[PDB]
This record gives sequence, C-alpha cells and structure tokens, in this order.
Amino acid sequence: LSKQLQEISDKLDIINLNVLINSTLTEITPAYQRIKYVNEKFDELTSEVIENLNELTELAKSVTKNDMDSFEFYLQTFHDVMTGN
Amino acid sequence: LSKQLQEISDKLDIINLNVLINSTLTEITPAYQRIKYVNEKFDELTSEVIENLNELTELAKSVTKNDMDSFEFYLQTFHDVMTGNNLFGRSALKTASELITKENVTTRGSEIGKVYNFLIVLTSLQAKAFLTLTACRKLLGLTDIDYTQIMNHHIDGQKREFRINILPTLSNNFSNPSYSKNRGSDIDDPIVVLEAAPGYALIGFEILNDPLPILKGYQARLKPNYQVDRESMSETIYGDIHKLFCPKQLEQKYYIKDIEFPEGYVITKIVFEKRLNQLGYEVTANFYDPSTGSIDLNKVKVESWKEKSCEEDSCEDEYSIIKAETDGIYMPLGVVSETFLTPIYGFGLTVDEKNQKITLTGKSYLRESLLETDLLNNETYLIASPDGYISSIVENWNITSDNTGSWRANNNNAFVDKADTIKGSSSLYTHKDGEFSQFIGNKLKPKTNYVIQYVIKGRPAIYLKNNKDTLFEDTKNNFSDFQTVTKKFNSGVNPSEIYFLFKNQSEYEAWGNNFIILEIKSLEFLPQMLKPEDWIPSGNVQMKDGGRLEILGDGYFKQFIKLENDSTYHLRLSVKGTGRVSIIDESKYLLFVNVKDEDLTRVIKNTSSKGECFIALEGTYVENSSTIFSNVSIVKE
Repeated sequence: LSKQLQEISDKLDIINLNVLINSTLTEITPAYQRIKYVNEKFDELTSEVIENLNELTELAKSVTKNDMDSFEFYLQTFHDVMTGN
Repeated sequence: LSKQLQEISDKLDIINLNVLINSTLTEITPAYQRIKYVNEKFDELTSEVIENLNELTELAKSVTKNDMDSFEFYLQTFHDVMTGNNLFGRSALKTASELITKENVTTRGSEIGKVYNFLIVLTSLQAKAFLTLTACRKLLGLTDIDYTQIMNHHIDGQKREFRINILPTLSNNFSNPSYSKNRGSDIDDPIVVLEAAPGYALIGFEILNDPLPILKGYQARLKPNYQVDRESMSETIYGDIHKLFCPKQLEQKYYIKDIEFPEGYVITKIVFEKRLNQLGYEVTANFYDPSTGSIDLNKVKVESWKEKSCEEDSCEDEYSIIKAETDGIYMPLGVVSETFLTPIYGFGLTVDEKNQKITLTGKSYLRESLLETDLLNNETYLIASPDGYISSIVENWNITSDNTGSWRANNNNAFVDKADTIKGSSSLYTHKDGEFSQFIGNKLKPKTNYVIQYVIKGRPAIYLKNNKDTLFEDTKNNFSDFQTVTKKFNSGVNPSEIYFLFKNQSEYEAWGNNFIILEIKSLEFLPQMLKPEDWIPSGNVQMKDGGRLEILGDGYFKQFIKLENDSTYHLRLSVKGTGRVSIIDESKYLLFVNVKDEDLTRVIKNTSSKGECFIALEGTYVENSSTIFSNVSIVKE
C-alpha cells in the first residue's frame, strides 16, 4: 500500500506539472506560433523573383503594421510570459 | 484499500491524459476550427449565384491574404502541432493515440485502426484545405504557387511521425460487446461446427438475441497480404446458441481452450462441442500463403481440447464451471469479431462465471493485415466489420437504385418513392393499390428455420406467400421512419412457390427496404444410441416430430438398447404430459421414475446387465394428458 501511495504521489507531481505547462501554453502559444511562422517565412532575407518578393512585401506590411494585434505585441507578450509578468 | 488505490491510480491516468489533451487543444484548436470552416464553406467549389459567388470571392480574398494570421499560417501551425514542433516536444498524434488507447471501451476496431483513422481525418482535412487554397487563388485570378509540394511534405512528415513514434504499439484480441440471458439446454448435447468453405477462412462471429439466441457467421476468400475478398463474403446463421452456451438449471463445463496456431495458419474449421454441459470445441486451422492469397489446404492443425495434453494427464482440465441460475447465463450478445476483415488464427473460450459472462475470443491477423498495406500505402482494401445481415434470400435486399428487377412494380403510382437519394435510403413504396412481387419460393426449403430482418416506414403490408399461404407477414404498426425488424420464422411444409409481396397496409402510402432472409441452421446434437426406427409404438401411439414419441392416453414406446455392466449412461429427456420412463432389468427396477412435465437428469452407476435392457417410454392412466417426451438422449458416458 505504501508503494502504491508513492506511485500515486509521483503521478500527482507529473499531473500538477502538466497543469502548469497548460497554463504557460495558454499564455505563450499564440505569440510563439506567430513568431515561428514569421521567422521561417523570412529565412532567405534574414540569412518567381517578383512573385515571392511581392508575397513577402505584403507579409512585411502585415508585420510592421502598428495594431493591437501587431508583431511587436506578440514579441512583448512572449517576453512578459518568459519573465513572469 | 488496495482496490480503492488501483481505482485511484486509473483515475489519475485518465486525468493526466485529459490534461495532455487540453495542452494539444490549446495549441491546435484555432487552426483546426478555421481550416474546418474554410473547408465546409468552399465545398461546392472543391467538389443567388451572383450573391454566393461575390460572398465566396470576398472569402477567397480573406483566405489568400498574406498576413501573420493568414490561412497559410493556420495550415503551418496545424502541421507543426501534429508533428510535435511545439514549445515543449509533444505531438497531437501522441496525445490522440494515448486518448484512443484509454477510451477504447465500446470501440469496434483496434488501437492501430482507430489512431490511423484519426490520422486519416486530419490528413484529409489538410489536403482539402490546400485544395480550397488553390481553388481560392484560381477564383481570384492570382498566380499558382503549387501547394502540392508543401502538402506532400506535411502529409509525409505526419505519416512518418505516426510510423516511428506511434504505431510500434497494440494487440489483436476481440470479444463480444454485451451479454444475454436466455435459458439454454442441458438436456441436449449441442455440437456446433463453424467451418469455412474450402477457399475461405472464418472471418468473424456474431451473437443475436433479438430474433432469438443465434450465431451469425461470415466466411470469405483470403486475398494476398492477409486481406479478404469482399464479394466472396457470405453469412451463415445457426439456431438457439443460448442452448449452445447457456445452461438451464444445471451447471455447464466450459473448456477454456485458447486454440492458437503459428503464423500463416487460418481457421478453416471450428467445432463447438457441448456434451453433458462440457463446452469444449475442436478447431482445425489450415495454413495460408501470406502473399497471393491462396490458403493452402494441406497444412492443417487440430488442437481440439489438447493444449493441456502436452503437460497433464488430466487433459479434462483447462475448463471452467458456470452455474446455471434460473434465468439462464450471460451468453455473449452482439459480435465477437475484428474491426476490419482478416483471417483469425487463434481462438479461445473466455467465459466469466463470476458474472456468467460467456465471452468468445478469436485471434485475428489484422495487425499484420494492415501493417503491410496502408503503412506502405499500396492498395488498402479496407472493409470494417459489419453489424447486421449483408446476405439475404431477397435479391436487391434493400434496393440497388431505380431498379427492382427481383420485385415487380405492379402499379404505376406504386413506384419507388425516391428512386434517387431524395427519401433517405433506398426503399420500396406502395400506395392505394401497391404491391411488389418477387419469386423466392424456389429458394425456400420445407421445415427449416429462417431469420427475418427488414426496414419499413409508414403503412406497409409485408407478405411472404405463394398466393395460397403466407410464410411471413406484417401489415401493422405504422411507424415514424424506417424501423428495423429482426425476427424469425419456420419455412413452410412446401414453400417451393412462396414469393414476396410487399404491399401497402391500407390506401395510405407505404415504405420499406432491407429485406433480409436467411436460413437458421437447426441446432444439431451429438449422436447417442437412441434411434427412432427401432422404437416399437406400444398402444395408441406414433413417432413424432421433435423426437417426441406421443403417448395418446396410455401405452408406451419401447426399443432395445444394450446397457453394459461397466459403462454409465445418461438418460436426458423432458416430457409433455405425465409420463413414466423405465430402466428395468428382467425382474428389478434399475430405475423407477415418473415424469410429469419436466426433464430427466439421471446418472446411473454400474448397471448390472443380464442382457435384457430397454426403455418403455410410457405415460400414466389419465385420458387427457397425451404423454409427449421431448429429447431422446441415453448418451453413453
């Protein structure tokens, strides 16, 4: 019984941690996903010509746009969730 | 306390999994919902006009727009969460596989097939999403980006994740979903053979109780790669399998016998053997060439009851004991089969008398039947397990479409109501004169039990007749929409002309479909030294149908049966009418018993035999009660 209770107490510590991961995922996931996509889609520039240059220029306009839901917003929220603000 | 701690530890494993589902939902839900909505709203285009075209053109402009929150963003994030390219390295496929493995309670198929079906619905969702994205670009007149390369890379990476980190788990056992209580037989010796056709192996079990306790079976050719031929499937239906499995008021022995065979072996024959309530079962599997199909009919193995013969003199062990309570025993109910059709190689008896839970369990080749086919993506000839009757003596049993060549659209107004997919499923229709004739009398046998299933709506008049007597009829119970019957009947004494006549219940409109007609194999029993011909009807009597030997008033049936002075016999017989059985020597009463309306369970010890042994199946001196025995069984122990 004492061994079964220790296995139960270990399972609870794993569950509690998974609940804390779920809290941080709820806080940080929309920023992490957007930062990742923007970083992956601009790899050549931060490392068909007219077509990709236009398709990336439209993305650049979306990225530099000063909205409440801007790229700067997602960067700041990523920093705040990382620090604990 | 240890049981309570185990229930607590199971609850924790369910909670931990639900927490991991919540993590993957937080990661994947905004993408899944948007992909789903875009896929559903562009269905006609990837399958009022100016208005719909303008609204879809505006939607297409929103979809193709190159923002941080674009449709391409949601597709990429969906792919990343599926593979496991997240903040913490967890994949949606892993949490989904862990989910399916836990909530596999009332699941028809295996863990591999459920997790793979989960992968198929997500890969199809993404593929349709890339297809709507190409359709939207073309509709707006923008340059083609060729999303085939990106879609293939996404699909292949997810299938690789499944193949490497998910699929190297499972088992292939299968059993009955539910149980049934029907007072079976202990007076009889039900032996039941479950043998496949020469080119077939047996491909599933099924237990019925709604028409009657019944065994339903399937058998089909075995294609290459442990897959099975569709059109070679069939159905076979056996009688009162409660009498094969449930004991009645006496205990039943159940030879737990996990008959299993090496690889390549396919069960071409099962015999189920219940003599003196000892449910053993002899099974013969043949070998089968994994490729090219062609089950080889030469390498057989027969492990009847003899898995303990290899280790113990008491091979009569390796069994169980179920005590028949007065309502019957929890025979299986539903289906002992595998999710997708495949040869079964093993089978075992897995009853549970702690809850009377009679459970059948065979060992299928499905793990193999798929690990080589869709895991390699070659043909995937996949057919899931069936639920009802697929075979029927009625041709066009439901309907094919627009054509009832078996039936007769005798009236113009009594046409088929829909004729194309407008009234739900295919269904006949009759109103104000309606009828549909179809000759199946040539397909009906004298004195044989047949199970009937059919679906009907409204005011139908079911008929199974030769315009002179009806084998089956239903012209009542006006119902809402297409309710199913699952009953039986016994085919007539001369049904050689009985045709089906689906008519209307009244002047109203009728609907019906799914006419299932198939034979129920009469339960057959192990032979014992009682044979009806040598019976000497002695006094106002004659031989009867159910092996019954009526005694009209007084008299008896007599017949010589040689008992031995070292062998035991078991006279098991019930009567209809107060009767007297007789085991007497030349002078003395080896047995002295009367039977009123009940069965007879007699275990006779050393029968000192001086030559003359017989039985005078007599009644008593009452004029009204015609003594009618039921089941002759003097089985020699």
